[PDB]
Amino acid sequence: KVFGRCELAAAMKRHGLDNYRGYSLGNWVCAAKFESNFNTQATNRNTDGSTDYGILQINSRWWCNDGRTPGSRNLCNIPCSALLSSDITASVNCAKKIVSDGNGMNAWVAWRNRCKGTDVQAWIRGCRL
Ligand SMILES: [Au+]
Ligand SMILES: [Au+]
Ligand SMILES: [Au+]
Ligand SMILES: [Cl-]
Ligand code: NA
Repeated sequence: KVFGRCELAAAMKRHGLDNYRGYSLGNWVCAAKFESNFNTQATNRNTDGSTDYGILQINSRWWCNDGRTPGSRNLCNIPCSALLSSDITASVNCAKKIVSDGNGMNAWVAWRNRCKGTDVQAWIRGCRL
C-alpha cells in the first residue's frame, strides 16, 4: 500500500507513535517519507547482505527474520514479510522497540541525515489528526 502523507500521519498517531520516546509525529512521517516514500512494500538490500523492509525500512540484521540474513537477530520476533503488510501494526510495534534501544531515531540513518534538526511539523501540515 502507498499511503498519503496525512493518511500515514493518522495511522501512526492511532498506533501511538506521536511523542513516543519524545519523537513528535512529524519525525515519524518524515522518516517514512525518506525511507519508503510511504510504501509498505519497500525493500532495499544493505551492504552487509541484510535487507530493510516496509514503511520504516526495518533491518533483518537485528529486528526480523527473512530466512537469508546470516548471523542476524529477530528482536521484534517477526518474519520480515509482516513489515510489508498494508496494515502498519507490525512496523509500528517493531519501531517502538527500535527507538527505545538507546540511540532513539538515529537508528534510522535517513532520519538523522534528512529529518533531524529540520522543521518536521511541516510533514503533518493540513492533516486532520
Ligand atoms: Au511518551
Ligand atoms: Au527513498
Ligand atoms: Au526538529
Ligand atoms: Cl511479535
Ligand atoms: Na533507505
